[PDB]
Amino acid sequence: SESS
Amino acid sequence: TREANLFRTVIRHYEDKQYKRGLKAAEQILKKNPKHGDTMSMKALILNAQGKTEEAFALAKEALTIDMKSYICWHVYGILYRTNKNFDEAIKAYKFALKLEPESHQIQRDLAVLQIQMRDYAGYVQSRLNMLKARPQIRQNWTALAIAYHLEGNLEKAEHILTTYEKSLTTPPPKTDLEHSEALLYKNTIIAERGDIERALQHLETDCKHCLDRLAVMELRASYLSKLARKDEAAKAYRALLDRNPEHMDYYKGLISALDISADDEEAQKAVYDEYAAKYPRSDAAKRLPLNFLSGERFRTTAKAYLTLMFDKGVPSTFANLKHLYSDSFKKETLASLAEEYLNEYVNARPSGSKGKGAALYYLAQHYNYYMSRDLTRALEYVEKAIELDPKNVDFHMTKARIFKHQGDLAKAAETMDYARSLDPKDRYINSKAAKYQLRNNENEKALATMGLFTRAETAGGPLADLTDMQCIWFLTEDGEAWQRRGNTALALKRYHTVFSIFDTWQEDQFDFHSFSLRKGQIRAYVDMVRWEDRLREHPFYFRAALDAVNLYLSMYDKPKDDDPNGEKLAATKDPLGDAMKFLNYILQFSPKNIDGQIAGFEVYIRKKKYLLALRCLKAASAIDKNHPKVLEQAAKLRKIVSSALDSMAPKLREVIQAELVGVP
Amino acid sequence: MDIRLLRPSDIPLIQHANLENLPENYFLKYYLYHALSWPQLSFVAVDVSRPAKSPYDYPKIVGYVLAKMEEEPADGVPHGHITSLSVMRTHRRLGIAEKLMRQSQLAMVETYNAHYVSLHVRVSNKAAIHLYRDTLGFKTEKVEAKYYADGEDAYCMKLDLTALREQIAAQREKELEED
Amino acid sequence: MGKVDPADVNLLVEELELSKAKATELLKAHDGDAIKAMKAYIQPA
Ligand SMILES: *C(=O)CSCCNC(=O)CCNC(=O)[C@H](O)C(C)(C)COP(=O)(O)OP(=O)(O)OC[C@H]1O[C@@H](n2cnc3c(N)ncnc32)[C@H](O)[C@@H]1OP(=O)(O)O
Repeated sequence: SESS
Repeated sequence: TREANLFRTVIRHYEDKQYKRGLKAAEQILKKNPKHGDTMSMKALILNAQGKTEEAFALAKEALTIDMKSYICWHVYGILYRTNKNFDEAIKAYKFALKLEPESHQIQRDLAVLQIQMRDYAGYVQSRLNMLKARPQIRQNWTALAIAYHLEGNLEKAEHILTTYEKSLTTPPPKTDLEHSEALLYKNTIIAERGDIERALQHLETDCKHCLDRLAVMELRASYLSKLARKDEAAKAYRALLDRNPEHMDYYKGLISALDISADDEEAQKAVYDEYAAKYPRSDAAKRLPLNFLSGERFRTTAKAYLTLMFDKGVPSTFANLKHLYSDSFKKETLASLAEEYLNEYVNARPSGSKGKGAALYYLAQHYNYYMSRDLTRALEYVEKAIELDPKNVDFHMTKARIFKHQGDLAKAAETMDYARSLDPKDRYINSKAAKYQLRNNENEKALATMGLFTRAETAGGPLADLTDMQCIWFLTEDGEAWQRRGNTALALKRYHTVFSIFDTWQEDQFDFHSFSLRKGQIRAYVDMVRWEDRLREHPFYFRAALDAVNLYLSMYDKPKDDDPNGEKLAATKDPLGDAMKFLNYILQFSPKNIDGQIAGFEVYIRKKKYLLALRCLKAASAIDKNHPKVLEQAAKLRKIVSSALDSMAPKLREVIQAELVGVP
Repeated sequence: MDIRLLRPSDIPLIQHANLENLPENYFLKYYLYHALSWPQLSFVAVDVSRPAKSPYDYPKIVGYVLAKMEEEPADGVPHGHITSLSVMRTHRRLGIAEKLMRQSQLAMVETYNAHYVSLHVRVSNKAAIHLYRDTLGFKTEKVEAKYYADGEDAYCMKLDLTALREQIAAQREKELEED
Repeated sequence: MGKVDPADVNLLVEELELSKAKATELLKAHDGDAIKAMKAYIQPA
């Protein structure tokens, strides 16, 4: 999963 | 002439966000020429760019009075409107600005966007035709005009615009050109939507053969062949898709139809499935699907072999993957018997591990918790035996809590779900379950602190702010219903209003993509989005919170930078039925087939003294369930009111009411 | 559960699935941007036999993979990136994430000529790490310290798609013979 | 080409809660027959  | 250059330094100071440097400048023009419209408008922008929204509008409006033929004054007026999200009033003003300054590419660009955003199709077509006339060397502008025609319902003209472009090409684009590839498929879908399946297949095979979107070509080919009753070929096509994705139900349906195999022939069907199961050992579908039409011993035998695989693997999601079969009583009882059978046959693998035994006990726990085969006492026993075997198992405790829930012990259910959470503190799913269960037990402040374990830490306004930001509708709705249950009308309404605003955002989200999709060239997706957006609020995610609001306003009617953060102004309304209308309108317009909405509408309109709309709701609800207890009650309640207030209503209303009332009580 | 290509109308329930299962969340608009930029790369798992409570029930999304092509190629070399992947806890260990990943990867190669695919995963995420390393063949490239909002490190993992590309070209040649 | 009675337009506005534009359009759709238009409008899909 990609952060922020 | 010094003012002339001074006017320019007002725009420069504006485009540099230097308000003071620009205002002080503009004020020097207005002291000498106080009725200079262009300057007043420029000042109106800066005012709006610093919250002076009401004042900016008064000023802009005054400006275009002074100079009604200035395209700047009208442009500004539009910009303000577009900023305040009134796209419709924006369109009127952009449109006139463009009639004053037809050379303005910016004005035409922004208007066109606004027009499609509000589904002004005729307007959008005119705009794109114009833009295309101005810049016809650019392919986007041809595609855009085709899209406008397409969305307008003029499929023939949209196909014409697409083909006209293709015919200008001197050289065939390379198959690497994704824009050209997407443009071919878009035209193909247009031919089929015109209903010419024969021609679309022809165009598919001839022009679209090597398009980059491989799945699209493959699915269109199978779809067309099947509709043309070209079965041998459709068979081959569905096989191609199955080999690509053995997990997609409809490809099996397609194949099986194409082979002319009757649904009665169980064994002939399984052969197809067994074939792909052999070819693709990791496909769950190729093993599981045959349990839909298999029956008797054929079912038991296949079902045992499937259950053994899953239990041996220890899979806890086995029940969830099979519960769809429980519509058939036989398959229901047989599945439980097989689990019990496996349980008895189980020996500890890995003796020198017991996951199989846990998995069967867990299956049985869920079986008897399921409403179709519910036996909460037995379910409890099975989950406890499972938890004996595996005490740190999150899913085991999760199911246990759910049994308590069904037993009605909400307290016990929240305590147990939270314990389950504490066993996997890294997993948000179980965290979300615990919070939900706590809200179900009306512990809002606790539930919010649970969610705080996963919301960004130093967010201002705490977890609630972050969850609002991230558009979390399940929690917002649950939180509202809980607050309502505690009697907190203010926070309940605030939550429901927040879900309403999330839907406004979703509707506004499509805005930048009218342009963006033309740059990507991915046109079919764009048209998919638009069509989904046209029915946005039919989603149960809107409907639930909205029906809550309407019910809570009804209750309030019978029981007399962010402003209003706790919705205290909401609760303090003098016109609740008026406040309910924006929720209700979407309900009735996008979910008319939903009786709960119709029943709620009826209650709102009789109170509003609008007996014609009341009847409309009633006739809808009754068309859905003639003998629904509420529609019968409201039918009888209406007739009394009608006989009572009929002297007061106009004769035409009186006529329509009594006439369409006799139809169905 | 059924596996199929993402639909724009699926986006609220995809977003909801992300909210339930992952600490990394996004605006709906960001889902749109994937769906409208690379409509061929994102897939969903659907509980299709879930009985409908209402005439307007949407497809019940129990899993998804959200994928993109990297707009900035490393050396002018096209490669995919997995933005987000999750399966409802109730539906894990049915092979769903594996199927979703292989569908996305195939379209990345076919449509965009992807040379590899990459992603980030929490270092403590055993379940995910075994999927990518052991089942799918991702190698680990580096550790990004405090990548995630709560400070947790991530592995940046990468899958070489050379094998898939040649495998694809081999099946392309057999069709060209038939052609 | 259908002409409409202003009292009819005001009646539909008040009793159907429609904009003057939509009320008129609905009336024009039924040849200015208000009783026909109102009956049509309250019929379900
Ligand atoms: C950013 O997006 C990259 S990392 C974000 C990962 N998502 C996430 O953490 C959300 C919560 N977890 C999940 O949603 C879910 O557990 C996944 C997506 C990580 C895995 O989903 P699946 O359950 O559907 O995976 P499967 O396809 O069924 O299994 C494939 C391989 O995965 C291994 N696996 C799966 N669950 C495991 C557990 N609990 N423990 C160890 N290993 C696990 C298996 O090796 C499986 O391969 P097999 O050969 O064994 O079948």
